[PDB]
Amino acid sequence: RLSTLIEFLLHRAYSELMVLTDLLPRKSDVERKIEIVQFASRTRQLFVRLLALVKWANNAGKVEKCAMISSFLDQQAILFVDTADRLASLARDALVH
Amino acid sequence: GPFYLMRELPGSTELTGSTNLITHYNLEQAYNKFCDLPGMIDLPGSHDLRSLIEKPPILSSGTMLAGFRLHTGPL
Amino acid sequence: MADRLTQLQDAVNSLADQFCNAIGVLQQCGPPASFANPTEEYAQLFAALIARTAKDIDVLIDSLPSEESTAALQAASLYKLEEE
Amino acid sequence: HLEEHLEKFVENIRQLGIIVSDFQPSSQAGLNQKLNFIVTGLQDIDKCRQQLHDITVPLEVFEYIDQGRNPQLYTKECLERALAKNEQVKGKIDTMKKFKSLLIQELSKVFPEDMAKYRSIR
Amino acid sequence: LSRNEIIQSYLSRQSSLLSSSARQLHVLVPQSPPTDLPGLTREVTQDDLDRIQASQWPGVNGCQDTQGNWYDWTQCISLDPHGDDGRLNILPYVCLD
Repeated sequence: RLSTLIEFLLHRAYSELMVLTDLLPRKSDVERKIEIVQFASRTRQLFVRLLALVKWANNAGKVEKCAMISSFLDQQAILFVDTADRLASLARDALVH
Repeated sequence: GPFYLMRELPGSTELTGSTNLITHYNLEQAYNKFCDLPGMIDLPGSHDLRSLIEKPPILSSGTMLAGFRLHTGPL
Repeated sequence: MADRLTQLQDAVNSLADQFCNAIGVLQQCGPPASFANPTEEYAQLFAALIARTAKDIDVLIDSLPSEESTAALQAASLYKLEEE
Repeated sequence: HLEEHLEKFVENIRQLGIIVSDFQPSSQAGLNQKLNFIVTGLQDIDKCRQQLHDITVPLEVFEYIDQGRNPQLYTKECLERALAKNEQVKGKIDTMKKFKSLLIQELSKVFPEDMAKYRSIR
Repeated sequence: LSRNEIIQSYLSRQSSLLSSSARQLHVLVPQSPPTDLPGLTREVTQDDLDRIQASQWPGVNGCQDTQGNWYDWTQCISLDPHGDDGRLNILPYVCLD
């Protein structure tokens, strides 16, 4: 899923840069430098959060195993409650009649 | 003699929830390690609105031409 | 009502109810783990109650009538009682 | 892997570009924008490399990144919830063990011969 | 169903024990191979009817006991199968009127 997010991030970055380059000659150049460094801050934040993602990409498989563990233990808890539930449905419904 | 409807109990210790599931699942050393990357990445860069828009795009999911059409003056 | 038989029926139903209550208590509530004392007290009390119910059911079973006094022994005694 | 170092060089070039365009440079500073466009092209090459890599990431990583922490904290929390569920399940099974032991003790008190034959059959 | 609490669990305890309940048990009765219509097949006689009317027959006319006390079908039996103060009270088997 990170490939799709990487492509979409690169696309949105290139498109916003295209809009900035289109307004670059249009904008007043002195304040346009300020708008350029604001856009550079935008791109730096996008890229550093992608850097955090590709850092965590080593730690992805352990979280996959943790999700497996959590699903398994939730299943066994539902087994305990289902056993108690079916015993209650025995003791209060079928034996009374 | 035998009670009514006795049967065979399952295999003595199969997979349960009473085992240590992590050490069986080879995840022990990661936990023993583990028990900001904004700060660990600000080891590389300066610091860590439109970054809210970065996170919102995260929650939502012609280079020579750009250099040629990037005409803007210095001062 | 008010028979040994209805007592035995209610005792067997109380046994089934103590089964469902014992599992639903001793699975829902427990101290977490280590790789509480009220729960241990609950377990002891539930085990004691189940044992007492079993003993009572056994005593009531001993109390009812035997597999002597078949229906013909009832019927002939009924005939003699009609004559007398 | 390589996408990390490529995007890191891209981010450092973006920082140097912001520094240079922050300055009143009389010389050519269009090289900064050209290097930014070339970094976008190399990021497209890295997007081809991400089609090669095929990483699947949950959303709570994105959200904790939005909070600005480490995602290592999310790893710690997933590990902690795994141990919490394992602790709870082992505890429930342990109380069932103690209850079975108590029940066979009390039934062996009240019904000797039957629990004797049960301990024989097991 | 969702939650059981000290007071409610103790309510369950007293209700279940009030529904349910040195030995003082009934004298044990063995198996009976002579039964009158199917087993032994006695041609209708007279000793059996006189025993069922007048004498003590512990499987037919009553429940006998340790400490000697005889109880026929219309009476209620007080016993103590446990070593406690709680007494089992077997209700009458017939309940005439």
